[PDB]
Amino acid sequence: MDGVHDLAGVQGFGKVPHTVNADIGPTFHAEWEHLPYSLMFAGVAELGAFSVDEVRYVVERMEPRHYMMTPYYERYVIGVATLMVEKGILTQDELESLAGGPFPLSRPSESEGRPAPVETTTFEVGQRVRVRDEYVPGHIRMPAYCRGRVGTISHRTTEKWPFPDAIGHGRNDAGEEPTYHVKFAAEELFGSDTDGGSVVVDLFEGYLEPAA
Amino acid sequence: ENAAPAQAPVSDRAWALFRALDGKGLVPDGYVEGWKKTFEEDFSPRRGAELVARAWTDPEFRQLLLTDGTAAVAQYGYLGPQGEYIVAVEDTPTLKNVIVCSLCSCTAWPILGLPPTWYKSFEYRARVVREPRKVLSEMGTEIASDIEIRVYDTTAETRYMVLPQRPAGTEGWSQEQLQEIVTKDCLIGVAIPQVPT
Ligand SMILES: [Fe+3]
Ligand SMILES: [Mg+2]
Ligand SMILES: [Mg+2]
Repeated sequence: MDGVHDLAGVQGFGKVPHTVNADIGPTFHAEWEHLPYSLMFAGVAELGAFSVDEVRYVVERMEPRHYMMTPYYERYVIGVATLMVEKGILTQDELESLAGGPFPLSRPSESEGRPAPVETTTFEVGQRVRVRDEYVPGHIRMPAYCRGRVGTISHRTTEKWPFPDAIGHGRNDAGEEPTYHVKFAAEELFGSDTDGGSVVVDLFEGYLEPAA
Repeated sequence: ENAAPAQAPVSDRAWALFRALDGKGLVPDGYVEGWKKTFEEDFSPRRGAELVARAWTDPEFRQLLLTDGTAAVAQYGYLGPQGEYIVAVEDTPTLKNVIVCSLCSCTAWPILGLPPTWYKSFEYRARVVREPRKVLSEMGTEIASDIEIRVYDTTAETRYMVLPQRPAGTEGWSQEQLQEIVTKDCLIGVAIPQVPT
């Protein structure tokens, strides 16, 4: 999903609000902040109502301006609440009654997702690969800066996981694929307009193809 | 008009979510309290620090850490949620590694701790992939021209830690002394371990 969440490479932001080893305060800066992660895990592990990937996707589905003005942990409160409503566990009306006011949610999905790709290649370390030049309106774990770009395999995972584009929509056809550490030269991704050396993106097999 | 939607106070919304689920018997006794405790007390960059100090003093473990990070971490019992498949990345005299999750906040929680606010900022998420040298500089870490910066974007299930270079002036230090100078920021890759004057 080509949403505002896909921030890598966006220009115009100011300084990172940190200097190295500065005091970052306690883990949680307010008494509610542990709830989004805790209730996500309840949803995943106790209720079996959704996957972690569905949580990433529901946050991507926040209305764009809403996303941009919302603190991190609050995005997850909104996301988990949305999933609970979508899965029929809660109603928005009971959340608003309990909250004593408006509790706007993420926007409905505009894609049913897609299955794990039928045709993929097992790549080896050292091999040149291109990120498939594909556009996916639903959940995808490929940041746009690497779409269609060429890099070299530095690692093939020894474990396999469900394809996010499927499990992020709660589909039954996510299968399992390894991922690959694909190293791109900074100039491959940003031309002359970068000060870095290389970027390594951890990409599902189904996002990749042999390079020309 | 680009205006924010009307919203109840976030605390009221978060607690409403809790109460709605808890009121339906869907949250086990002490469930969120137990996670809060784990997040605050068990998931810690002190664990990553321990691993680095061990790697620094034990060539065999250093080799295991760099080849099968998961196995290495498992020896300490430090695998956990958002830290089940671990890859440690080695800094060298010609390579500085840095970790981000441009798409959200993905972090090796059990050994680095939950990400800090700044790591999750749009500033860090947008900028470090494209201008890591300038970003580290602004953050107080100067990386020379002769050093390649490599940014790992945490886009899937791999969960990364940086193994920084051991600084000169620490020869013969104990594992405890070495641990002390490996901070959260060293593990994320934005800082280099510092030896006192
Ligand atoms: Fe993330
Ligand atoms: Mg975009
Ligand atoms: Mg209404």
